Amino acid sequence: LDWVDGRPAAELSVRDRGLAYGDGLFETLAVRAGTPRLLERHLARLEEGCRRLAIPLDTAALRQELLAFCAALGDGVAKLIVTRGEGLRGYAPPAEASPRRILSGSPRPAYPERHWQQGVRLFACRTRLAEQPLLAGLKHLNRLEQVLARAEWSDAGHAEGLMLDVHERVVEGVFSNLLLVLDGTLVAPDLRRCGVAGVMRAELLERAEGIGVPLAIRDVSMAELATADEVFLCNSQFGIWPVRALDEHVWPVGELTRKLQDQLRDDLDF
Amino acid sequence: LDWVDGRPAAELSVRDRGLAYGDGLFETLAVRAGTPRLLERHLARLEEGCRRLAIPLDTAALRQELLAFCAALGDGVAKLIVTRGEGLRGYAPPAEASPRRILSGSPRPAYPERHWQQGVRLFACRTRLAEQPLLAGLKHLNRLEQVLARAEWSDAGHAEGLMLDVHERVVEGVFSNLLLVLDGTLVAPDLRRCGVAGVMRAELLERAEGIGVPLAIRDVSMAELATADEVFLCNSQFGIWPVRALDEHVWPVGELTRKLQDQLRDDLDF
Ligand SMILES: *Cc1c(COP(=O)(O)O)cnc(C)c1O
Ligand SMILES: *Cc1c(COP(=O)(O)O)cnc(C)c1O
Ligand SMILES: [Cl-]
Ligand SMILES: [Cl-]
Ligand SMILES: [Cl-]
Repeated sequence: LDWVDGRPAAELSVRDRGLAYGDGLFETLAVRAGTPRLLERHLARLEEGCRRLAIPLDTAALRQELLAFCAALGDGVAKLIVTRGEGLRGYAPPAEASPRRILSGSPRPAYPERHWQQGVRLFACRTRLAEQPLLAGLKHLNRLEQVLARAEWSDAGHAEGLMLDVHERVVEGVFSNLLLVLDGTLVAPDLRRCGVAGVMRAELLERAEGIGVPLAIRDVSMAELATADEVFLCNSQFGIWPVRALDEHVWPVGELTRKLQDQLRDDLDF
Repeated sequence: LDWVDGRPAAELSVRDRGLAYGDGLFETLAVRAGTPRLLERHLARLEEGCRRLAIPLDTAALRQELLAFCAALGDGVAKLIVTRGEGLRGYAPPAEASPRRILSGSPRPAYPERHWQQGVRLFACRTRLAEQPLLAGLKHLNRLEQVLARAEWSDAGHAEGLMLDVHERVVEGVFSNLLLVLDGTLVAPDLRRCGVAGVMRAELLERAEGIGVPLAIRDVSMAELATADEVFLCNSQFGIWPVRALDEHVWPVGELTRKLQDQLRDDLDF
């Protein structure tokens, strides 16, 4: 399945701004029984990106179109890309821009359950996240940093990689967020300089507060990570992977990590 | 005129990685008398981008295809985008990717001669350039910082905007490079952390060195900019615009500036 602007289409104009400048946003939605999981959260992040990038998307008409696409897809993944649309001259956002809405469907990808069960080893990526507060948190199309980090390893012994910012602060994975427990306190790295504010990160923070777990969003150092009670990665496709190792560091699978897995599995079928 | 992979075509797959992640490079070439101006500088930049991003482009063949496209165009602008090509999974560059080669032709941009003759006033952009040494200097497709900066003004009284880095260093324009002259030295801001290494900037550094002007590449502060003897912007399309003002700062059109304009006029059809 591929749609452009709500009609079957597998191609778009070579003059699109999504292609020219990565001038756009994306969401990757798990689909079950014709409907997207965690729909509200995916929509909330897309809408906030459209606000901050001033892309005149009608997010209300989009929810309809997306719902119809997911019903046609039935089961798997729906990737939505919104671009600012056709480019006139150069960088200037055009005045009367019409955003392109591209929907592409795929099968559930093959995330191994053993990563959820036994946990994973992170690759210590050397590619750093640049600090850019105007784009921080948004799931925009400028993803060359993730492409470069992903390319640093190709083996099966590492399921994800650790991305630090240019001050070596601990930020996130290559395609997932990282959270850690420091004193029975659940700590999420602050994403106001770089990173992607994950839908699962937002979901788990709210669920942990629901159960009385003390939270903090703040800067986290490498030294703090090495001494953490437990560590895990999350995203809206695999849910939670406990982190067991990073270079010489090891961590056991933690109690809070297991409690949240059990909540995600029973409540939402992760 | 629009070609994809050397064949007339106005569309590309919605699954392309240039659209998904801005996983690619571009060159905007001025076409004069049936040929791309500064062709070897554009291809050197594109080649070095392909090396640093590991995009397996046959640059020798691309040269032939570009030459044929520019002869068909005759005069105007040929924009080349090269993308890593079709996207199988997520961020990982695919194993056996075939890059896409997109060529689009346009009329010359319409620039007032007054900008060349008398110079321009710069807008003082608030958008900063983040520091990412892996991407620095390359004319890659992750250009949302240029989109946001260009969005800061829409009036005809500012021809360009000055972009600083996140530590307030003077780096470049939104779509052109900045150079200064101090006590007879042509000084270029250092582009090792961010910015695009312009083909006109490279041309002018080599021209100035060729006539015995000493060069320096280094970090430039706002205070140093303010006390420069001459300031100008440069790019492959407009050539050179003397910088006459930035907020309250004022500069005359300088002697080395006008010498280099005369070279561009006499030697490169400007
Ligand atoms: C999507 C993404 C995340 C987190 O995603 P969710 O699926 O929204 O929880 C984290 N990092 C990067 C780089 C991403 O692209
Ligand atoms: C292209 C570009 C330049 C300079 O370009 P040339 O045309 O190569 O001389 C400077 N800055 C940005 C952001 C650019 O895109
Ligand atoms: Cl081919
Ligand atoms: Cl003025
Ligand atoms: Cl610092």
